[PDB]
This record gives sequence, C-alpha cells and structure tokens, in this order.
Amino acid sequence: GASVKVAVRVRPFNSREMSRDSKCIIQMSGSTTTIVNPKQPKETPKSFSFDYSYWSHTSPEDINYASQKQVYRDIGEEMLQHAFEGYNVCIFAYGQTGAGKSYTMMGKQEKDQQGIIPQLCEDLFSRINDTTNDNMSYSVEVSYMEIYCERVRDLLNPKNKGNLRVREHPLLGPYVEDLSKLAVTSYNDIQDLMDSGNKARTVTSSRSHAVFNIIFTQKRHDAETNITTEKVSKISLVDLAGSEANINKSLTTLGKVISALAEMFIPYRDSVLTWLLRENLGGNSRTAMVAALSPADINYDETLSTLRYADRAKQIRNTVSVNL
Amino acid sequence: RECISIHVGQAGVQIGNACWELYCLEHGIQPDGHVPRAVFVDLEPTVIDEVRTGTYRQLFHPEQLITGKEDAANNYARGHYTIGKEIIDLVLDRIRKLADQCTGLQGFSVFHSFGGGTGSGFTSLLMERLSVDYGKKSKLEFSIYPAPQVSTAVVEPYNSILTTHTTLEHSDCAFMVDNEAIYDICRRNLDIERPTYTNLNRLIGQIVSSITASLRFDGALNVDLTEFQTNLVPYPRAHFPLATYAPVISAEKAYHEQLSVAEITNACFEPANQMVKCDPRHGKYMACCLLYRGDVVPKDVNAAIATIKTKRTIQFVDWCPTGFKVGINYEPPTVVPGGDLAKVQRAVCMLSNTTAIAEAWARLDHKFDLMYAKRAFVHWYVGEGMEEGEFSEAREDMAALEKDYEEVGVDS
Amino acid sequence: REIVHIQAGQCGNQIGAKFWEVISDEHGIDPTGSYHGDSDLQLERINVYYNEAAGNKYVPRAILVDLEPGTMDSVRSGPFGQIFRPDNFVFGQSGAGNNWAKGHYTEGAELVDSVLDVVRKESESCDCLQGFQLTHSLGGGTGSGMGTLLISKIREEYPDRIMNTFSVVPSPKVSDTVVEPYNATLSVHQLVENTDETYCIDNEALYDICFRTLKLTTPTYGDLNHLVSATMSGVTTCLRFPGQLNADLRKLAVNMVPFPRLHFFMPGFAPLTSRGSQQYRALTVPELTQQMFDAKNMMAACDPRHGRYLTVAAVFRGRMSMKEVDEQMLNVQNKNSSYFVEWIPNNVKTAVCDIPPRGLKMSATFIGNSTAIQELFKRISEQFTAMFRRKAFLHWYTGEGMDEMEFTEAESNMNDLVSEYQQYQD
Ligand SMILES: CC(=O)O[C@H]1C(=O)[C@@]2(C)[C@H]([C@H](OC(=O)c3ccccc3)[C@]3(O)C[C@H](OC(=O)[C@H](O)[C@@H](NC(=O)c4ccccc4)c4ccccc4)C(C)=C1C3(C)C)[C@]1(OC(C)=O)CO[C@@H]1C[C@@H]2O
Ligand SMILES: Nc1nc2c(ncn2[C@@H]2O[C@H](COP(=O)(O)OP(=O)(O)OP(=O)(O)O)[C@@H](O)[C@H]2O)c(=O)[nH]1
Ligand SMILES: Nc1ncnc2c1ncn2[C@@H]1O[C@H](COP(=O)(O)OP(=O)(O)NP(=O)(O)O)[C@@H](O)[C@H]1O
Ligand SMILES: Nc1nc2c(ncn2[C@@H]2O[C@H](COP(=O)(O)OP(=O)(O)O)[C@@H](O)[C@H]2O)c(=O)[nH]1
Ligand SMILES: [Mg+2]
Ligand SMILES: [Mg+2]
Repeated sequence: GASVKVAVRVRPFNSREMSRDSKCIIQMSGSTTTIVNPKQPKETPKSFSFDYSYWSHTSPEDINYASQKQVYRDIGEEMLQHAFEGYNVCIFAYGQTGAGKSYTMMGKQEKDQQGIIPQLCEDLFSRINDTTNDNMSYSVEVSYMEIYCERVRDLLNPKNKGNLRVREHPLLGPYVEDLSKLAVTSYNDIQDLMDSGNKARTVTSSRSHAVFNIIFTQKRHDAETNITTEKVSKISLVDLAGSEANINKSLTTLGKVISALAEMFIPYRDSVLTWLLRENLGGNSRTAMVAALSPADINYDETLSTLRYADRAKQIRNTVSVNL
Repeated sequence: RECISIHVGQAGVQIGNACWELYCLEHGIQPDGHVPRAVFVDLEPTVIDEVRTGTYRQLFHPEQLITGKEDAANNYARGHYTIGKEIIDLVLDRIRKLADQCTGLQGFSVFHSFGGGTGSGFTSLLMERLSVDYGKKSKLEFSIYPAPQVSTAVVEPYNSILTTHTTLEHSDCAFMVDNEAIYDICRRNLDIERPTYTNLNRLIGQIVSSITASLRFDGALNVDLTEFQTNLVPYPRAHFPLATYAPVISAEKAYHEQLSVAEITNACFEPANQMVKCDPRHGKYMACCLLYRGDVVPKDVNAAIATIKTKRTIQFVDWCPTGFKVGINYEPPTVVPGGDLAKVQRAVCMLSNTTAIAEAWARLDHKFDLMYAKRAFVHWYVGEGMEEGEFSEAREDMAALEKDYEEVGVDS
Repeated sequence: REIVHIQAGQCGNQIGAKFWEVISDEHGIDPTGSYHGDSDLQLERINVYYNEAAGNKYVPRAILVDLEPGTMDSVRSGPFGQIFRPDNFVFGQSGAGNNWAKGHYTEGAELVDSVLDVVRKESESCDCLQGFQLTHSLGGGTGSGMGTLLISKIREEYPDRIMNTFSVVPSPKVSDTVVEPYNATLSVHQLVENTDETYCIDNEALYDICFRTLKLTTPTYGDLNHLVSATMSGVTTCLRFPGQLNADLRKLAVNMVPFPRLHFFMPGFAPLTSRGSQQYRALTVPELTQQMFDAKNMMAACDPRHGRYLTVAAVFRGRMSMKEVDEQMLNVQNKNSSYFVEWIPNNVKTAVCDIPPRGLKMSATFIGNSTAIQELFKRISEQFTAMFRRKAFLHWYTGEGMDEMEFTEAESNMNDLVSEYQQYQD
C-alpha cells in the first residue's frame, strides 16, 4: 500500500507569455499551490496541497528557487532508493504543452540544467560503483521508446522504421515486442544512448510520449551454497506529450485511468500508453507524478486542469511488494 | 443597409432554403429573377447539393455554395479544428467578396444548428473569424438549439456547449428557435402529426422573414438590425432572445383569422407559441422587440402593449422600466401558396431575452456533464485536435452563463 | 465519398454474393449491365461502391479473399458472379484449412501482399475514401484468420478511413464447426483492435427471426444471407442518399462508440413481415419502432432485454415526419428507461433518409450498441477455456507455426472485453 507521490513545478514565463504581458497567477508556500483566476479576480483563489512544490518561476539567484539538482535530490533520489530496495518505480511528467515536462525529465545536457533522467542514471552508476561488498554484482539494461499516435518506435534502434507491437505476455504482462534492451556498464555509455535516443525523436507542440526504462538487477551471492538470489526493479521514467483522434487517445485515456483509480473496470487497454504503464498506475510500483505548470494568466484553464488531475493522482494507492 | 447571411450546417441550409424561399415568394422574384446575398457551408456535399439539384437551383451562384466533399462528422472538434479548418478561408473569402460588392452593410445573419458537426464547430470559427474582420458590425446568429428531450445526435451537448462558448464572445444577438417546441405548435396550433422538417423550416422561414426581410423594408416604425442588439441585449454576452410568431393559425381547420391586434399580441406571451421549450417558467422578460406587420394602428399597439405592461403575471425585470421595442411594418405576412399556414392580414413576430433560458441552458449543460463525467465520446474530439482543455474550459464558460442569466434577473 | 467491400473467407464471400445481389438492384445495376435504375437518384451517389470504366459497366469495388478455389468459383460461376473484375479475385489455391493459424500466419500471410496490392488499387481509385466493409465468419480459416489479418494491415495503411466489420459470430445452440471458439476468440481479438464498427450476426438468431418473423419454413442459407445483406444496405449505401437528417459511417461511428474498444452492434431491419398475408402495412412508424426494438428481430443472438444500451441508431429510409420519428424514439426511451443506460441523455441517434428500399414504402435499419452482447463473448470465451484447458485441437494451430501464448493472449483480451462492457451495464 503506497500512494502515488505528486509534485507540481511552475516555470519562468516563456516568450508567448511575456509578449502578452502575462501576470503570474500561481503562488506557492510550503506544500500549498494557489491559482488566481485572472478572469474572475474577486472569486476565491483555488488552493491545492501536494507532496512537493517546486517554485522554479524565477532563477537560481533566488533563494527559494527549485533547481534541477534540487528537484532530483528530492523526488528523484527517493524513487531511486525504492529501486535499490527492490521496488518497481515510475516517474512521469504531466502537463500543458510547453509547461516544462521535458526540461524537468531530460533538461539540457549542458552546464547545470540536467533533468531527473540523466541525474538518476549518474546517481545509479555512482552508487553501484561505490559498492564494497564483493558478494554483490549488478546489471543495468536500458530501453527507450516513443509513443506517437498509438504507435511505438524504438529510439535506440533508428535503423528500424517499423512500429513495434505492444503485446500482453500470457503470464508476465505488457511489453513491446522486439524493443531493444541494451546492457550498459557505465554512466557514460547509458548517457550516449540517451543522447542518441533524444536526437532520433520527432522531429513546436509534441504529441508523442517518451518512455525511458531501466532494468536494474541486483545479484547477491551467498557463500556456502552457490545460488545467487536476484533482485529486479524496473525503473520507468516517462515524458508525456502535453495536454491541450488517434494522436490523443493515450493522453485522454490516462486521464480516465487516473480518475477511475482515484474513484476506487478500467480502460487500461484503451491506449498503448496506459496498457504498458498498467502496473505503474494501479499495480506493484512506487509511482510519482511531476505536474508541470505554466505561471501565466493566459493559461488559467489548462493549468487548473493540470492541478485537478494531479490532485486526483494523489488519491491513487498501489499495493507494493519487493521483488526478491 | 444590408445584412449578409451564412447558412451553416445541413440544417442551417435546409432552414436556409426555406427562409430563402419565403423571400422571393413575397418579393415577386420567381425561380430565376435577381441574385441572393448569402452563402452556404457544409462538409457533406449531398446536402448543399440539394440546393444545387432541387428548387431554387439557379437563383444561386455556385460561388456562394461552399462544400467540403470530405466528411461532416457529428462532432464539434473535427468540424471546428481538423476538417472544418481547411474550408474556412474559402468560406470567409465569399463573406469578404460578397461583403465588398455591397454598399455600407450592417451585418451577417448567420444560420446554424447548434448541435451538429458542421453547424456547431465550423461556424464557431466562422463567426470567430468575423468578429475580428468586421468587429464594426452586427453579428446576429439565428440558431436552432437542442430539443429539450427530443435531441438527435448522441453527443449533441458536446457540440452545443462548444458552439456557445466559442461564439459567445463573438455574436451580437443570437436568436433561438427550439426544434421540439416548434412541433408542439404544429400539433397544438395547427394540428398535424405529419410535420416534415420542411415545415419547421417554413415556420422559422416565417419568423425570420419578420426579422430581416420586412424590417429592412420601409414601414411606419422601422427597426434596423443594430436596433435589435441595442434594444435587445442588456449585456455583452451574445445574449440569446427567443423567436415567437402570433397568427400561427391553420389554413384549413379553424377560421377566426380576423383576430385584431389586441388578440395576436396576447397570443405571443402564452408559452405555447414560442418556438422554444423555455416556457416562461419564471424567466422575467428583460426586453421584447414586437415586430408587427400588416394593417396595424399604432394606438392599437400603444394600448395592446399597455394592457400587457399591467398584467403583472408577465413580470418584467426590475432594472427595466419599459422594455418594449414596437416595430411596425406595412406589408402583411406572406404565407406559402398551399402549405398549412393560415394567412392573416397582420402578425406579431416578437422576440426577447428572458431570464427563462436560465433553464434551457441549465438543462443542456447538465446533459454535457453526465457524458463528460465519463468522457463518453471524448476520444472522438481529442483525436481531432482538441484537448481536455477545450471541454472543461468551455464548461466553466457556460457555468458563468448560468450565473449570468441568473444575476441579471431574479434579483433587485 | 466512398468505401471498398471485402469478402473474406467463404462465408464472408457467400454473403458478398447476397450483399451485392441486393445492393445492385438497390442501384439498378444488372450483372454486367449498367444503371437501369427505375429512378435517377440511385446513381448520383453510386460511386461509394463502383467504378467508371466503360459506360455501362460500373464494377463493384470489393475484394474477394479466399484460400479455397471452389468457393469463389461458385460465386463467379453463378448469377451476378460475372460483374467483379477478375483482378478482384485474390484466391489462395493452397489448402484453405479450417485453422485460424493456417489463414493468418502460414497460408494467408503469403496471399496477403497480393491482396493489399489491390486494396490499394481500389482505395487510390478516386475522390475521397470513407472506409471498407468487411464480411466474414469468425469460425474458420479464410474468415477469422486471413480476414482478420487483412484488416490489421488495412488499419495500418489508413488509420483515417473507417472499418465496418460484419462478423458471423459462432451461433450458440449448434456450432457449424468444431474449433469454432478457437478461430473465433482469435479473430474477435483482432477486431477489438482494428475495425471501429462491427455488426455481429448469428446464423441461428436469423433462423429464428426468419422462421417465426417470416413464416418461412425452409430458410436456406441464401435467405439468411439475404436478410443480413438487407441490413448492411440500410446502413451504408442508404445514408449515402439524401434525407431530412442524414448521417454516414462516421456519424454512425461518432454517435455510437462511447469508448474506443470499437464495440460491436447488433443490426435489425424494420418491415419484417411474411409475404402475402402479414402484408399488413402497419408501417405508419410506431410499427417500425415496435419491430426494431423488440427482443426477437435482433440479428444478434443475445437479447437486448438482457442488458442496457449505450447507443442506438435508427437509420430510417422512407418519407416520414421528423416529428413522428423524433417523437416515438422518446417514449421508447422512457418506457424502457430501465435498459438504455443513463449517463447518455439521448442514447438514440435518429437518422432519416428519404428513398426507401426499392419495393417498400418505409423501413428503418437498427444498429444497437447494447451491453447485452456481453453475454456472447462470454459464451465464446467459455467454449475456449473448456477446450483450451485440454489443448483440444491445438496441434493444428501450433503445428502451423503458432504460439501457446497466442491463444492465451486473445482469450484474455477478448475476455477482458467482456469485463469492460459490464462497466456500463452498471
Ligand atoms: C409485392 C411486395 O411488396 O413484396 C415485398 C414483400 O412481400 C415483403 C414480405 C419482403 C420480401 O422479403 C423476403 O421475403 C425476405 C426473403 C429473405 C430474407 C429476407 C427477407 C421480398 O422478397 C423483398 C422485397 O424487398 C425489396 O424490394 C427491398 O428493396 C429490399 N430488397 C432486397 O432484399 C432484394 C431482394 C432480391 C433481389 C435484390 C434485392 C432491400 C431492403 C433493404 C435494403 C436494400 C434492399 C419486397 C419489398 C418484397 C418481396 C420481393 C416479396 C420483406 O423483406 C424486405 C427485405 O423487404 C420480408 O418482410 C418484408 C416485407 C415486404 O412487404
Ligand atoms: N428546424 C430544423 N431543425 C433541423 C433541420 N435539420 C436538422 N435540424 C436539427 O438540427 C440538428 C441536426 O444537425 P445535423 O443535421 O446532424 O448536422 P449539421 O449541423 O447539419 O452538421 P454535421 O453534423 O457536420 O452534419 C438536430 O437537432 C435536428 O433536429 C431542419 O431542416 N429544420
Ligand atoms: N524550470 C525551468 N527553468 C527554465 N526553463 C524552463 C523550466 N521549465 C521549462 N523551461 C523552458 O520552457 C520550455 C518548456 O519546455 P519543455 O520544452 O520543457 O516543455 P513540455 O516539455 O512542457 N512541452 P511539450 O513537449 O511541447 O508538450 C522550454 O523552452 C524549457 O527550456
Ligand atoms: N449466414 C451465413 N453463414 C455462413 C455461410 N457460410 C458459412 N457460414 C457460417 O460460417 C461458419 C463456418 O466458416 P466458413 O465460412 O466455412 O470459414 P472459411 O470458409 O474457412 O473462411 C459457420 O458458423 C457457418 O454457419 C453463409 O453463406 N451465410
Ligand atoms: Mg516535452
Ligand atoms: Mg450535415
């Protein structure tokens, strides 16, 4: 029994917003985020409470600013530790187009702005390499895919122009048939794959989803008999397309799955995204949602919609057990 | 001086062919005479084709008949965004090509059917693109909003909560004629359980003739289009008055025809004669534009109305002393040669804003939720360039239309 | 607009002959002849199903897919059989084995490319394509397997155009085959995930409806087929006619599918009276809704009375009052509020053409999306397990290059499909 962790993050104004002289309608204090409706200024502002509240509207010179490193060391390290404990984990970024989902998950591979995914990978390998018990050995395999109009593309295998089939293994759940799963032995190798994968994405409103998966295997060697008990945790880091057809089936279905789970049949199979993430939503997985928010008055409805779906997500609870 | 018209959606086109018929009929311009002054839009060819195959075939220019051979789709999204988009330019072009040719116009009488694909969506952006290209004019859209219980499309509300929110901030005055509440009139005030769509059309085709046609026509008390919106909307919300006609008597059955003013005017406020299932269940009128036509003595009116102003059970808003725009025309109505309309020598096409629609909107909004509450046919729009935004954010929209139509009344 | 029929398998094929037998007459197209059309309206929209070459030869734009020569060689050697351009015949002289696996992975998989080839020659015909009609039976090889593939490919080539599927789901009481649930469960699987409108017909729901609603004592197949083909004509072709309120595949689709599964319907025709006597003409309209909405008269096996509806589409086609139509529908929606689901204020989708079925005065096709069809996939799904458990005639599948996880997959999928559908019955 573990509830879905939910964080909200508000970014700086973008060019569109500055050009319309947008005012900031988002306020944050502690774990409370309040949104002002520019349309009805005298109506009571709506407040929401979340596990994490990242005020990233200003800049690093600000004392209360939430940087990439701070967002990661917070929710990121939390989930990585769960993976070390043997739990499957998932972190997905959700929000309006341009709200800051990719910046939070991937960031920029330059000076100081790496997002959750690169940092977690670096942290994962750093920890593995600091192991001092020779009875422990590890394996790290990675997969990276894109879901566009219900079709799946293998980002680590651009040579291939066929969309992979999402299937249901009779006993082990959903999987992408013939999706590349590469073993990596260093942060540098996994980062090259990440960079290669990011470049083959399409290709400026995204309407594809990106799923970066890591299969982290921990092998404990028992000295006396020679059996090696395995510990496997799947780490799924998701960067969703923004919210505003076959192009939007996945996002709408996710909304319904999230609402249904919060309400407690579920249309998991109604879309490739919810099908593949079935166990992370209501299964054996420690899951977190990072809701990206625009700070601008002009996006009140979209932002309010995001806050509401993030509020429901908070109510989801999943039965978790360590994979030993 | 003039007023272009854009009949959008099969319906808006059927009604169009009708209103367009009544016209020449009372202007002595047979099949092939002058030249219309409107356009026809639809994403289903076969319907506009009916104007290309059937009657009033050569009275139009294949230029004011826009079609998108593609697909209609009983869904807003597709018609507004995705498909409907492709045509709009072209559409506009005519309402910019037809808007130029004229001489100091006044606006565009738009004809659409709220709960459709080409009618809800498309227009949404048509009126949308107008409010910007000619903000300096009148945008009176004549709608046929969702039958209170006898709707057709399964989604209807999705399509009508969406045409309202997108057009709201663009129309001047939106006239409303309820498809079902018109049937009643065909059952109760004309007697016929055989009402073909071709009839309801003859009816609006009448009430409408009283708006533009005759009004833009000289008389003893002329009323310009602007006049309406001015004397008819108390507030910027593209406020929607209701259309009503008086001598809706049968040209066969009963015959008391000679029903002096004093009668035909009282016959407007009885709820069973208003082309809208918005029975004045409480809705306080806040402005009525009594358009009369035919042989009418101004005193007869400035008396028949006086009697009304003091019936009280007809309670008018507070903040409104007098809300009675008396429009008098000369030429009596003009009934189809042999349809089923009586044919009197005077009529009253009274339209008005009534706190009543507080209902009609309510009952139509609720609908929406029920389905949205389960996303029902949502995947049909999303996959058509829309989002959880446009729905949820157009719901909130009307919400303040339920409060608006509530505040502007019920309170003093 | 347009569409391109697809005669997968023998059944789907046999029916092709009946669907085209009809439709043609409902469009005045003699064997190879042209448009003798009693009227002039049965031509302005034909395109939807034909092509212009000669000037008297409007050839049906369908596909005839089958791994058993004799079949197509019975359809091509009989009546209207000589109207299809030979190019249409995509045969597979191989052994059309009754195995879903033999017509979907091993034998059919070859003949596929030589099909898609044509399905493209026909799609790229002209004007604008709407979707494809698909006929077949989910109880055989060339039907469930190979036809279920034809679509999985079609839906990758034009995820835009629609896909109506006319499936002859395995009748209950008696199965005209043995592995039936195998060939079935496996094809429904493919359906729930490609086509977006399926009209399930039951050879025994027909008999009944054909032996008691038509005192018909010797209901040959030709008949059943004929009755079915009667409904699929009311659906498509029909709406491609004028009407006070007309719709078209999409409207039908965009008003009938609340949730993406694709959902399957159950078609019902209107005037279904025995020849001589019965010719009661009680067809004012309340008589048609009386008909259409009763239990019996639903080409499906299950009975509506056994589960709410999500959507309904009375696609009428004969001059009537948009009042006596729009009205009736209502009382109907209130007399049976019980079963009609509530979260949809107006389940019913009234549609109204003008011209009726050639020789009739007034008809109305019914396309119901009721939750009742839950109690059918249940059936099928049951039969599977009861026999899967023992891997009954499984060697005929695996031995054809199949998987023990493939069968698992389908059942589950289609089995879950049962689940969901209940999520609304409640
Ligand atoms: C003298 C007269 O009025 O005869 C009628 C007749 O007696 C009845 C009984 C017809 C007759 O139909 C059947 O007996 C029947 C046989 C097998 C399967 C199904 C039905 C009829 O054969 C069928 C025929 O239907 C049509 O003409 C429609 O256009 C129909 N056509 C075909 O099905 C068709 C048949 C053969 C060759 C080509 C087409 C149609 C319906 C929907 C969509 C498209 C076309 C009609 C009115 C009659 C006869 C001739 C006796 C009925 O059926 C239809 C589909 O109309 C059966 O109940 C109705 C009521 C009709 O009154
Ligand atoms: N009064 C009147 N109402 C009509 C007429 N035709 C349709 N309607 C009504 O308008 C609505 C139907 O809209 P549709 O015909 O489905 O669609 P459309 O608005 O033409 O556009 P599409 O959905 O893209 O086809 C229903 O509520 C009908 O009751 C008509 O001729 N007269
Ligand atoms: N915390 C932040 N600090 C600085 N810049 C940010 C921050 N968050 C987002 N941005 C920038 O704002 C834009 C939103 O970026 P991303 O590109 O992150 O959006 P999404 O990923 O929100 N967009 P979309 O994929 O189209 O649906 C980019 O230009 C980012 O670099
Ligand atoms: N209605 C109907 N059903 C048929 C016809 N032919 C076969 N069927 C049904 O189809 C099933 C058998 O599949 P079949 O068509 O022989 O498969 P295939 O030929 O190998 O693709 C049985 O349930 C039959 O009742 C037909 O002409 N009409
Ligand atoms: Mg992004
Ligand atoms: Mg239309």
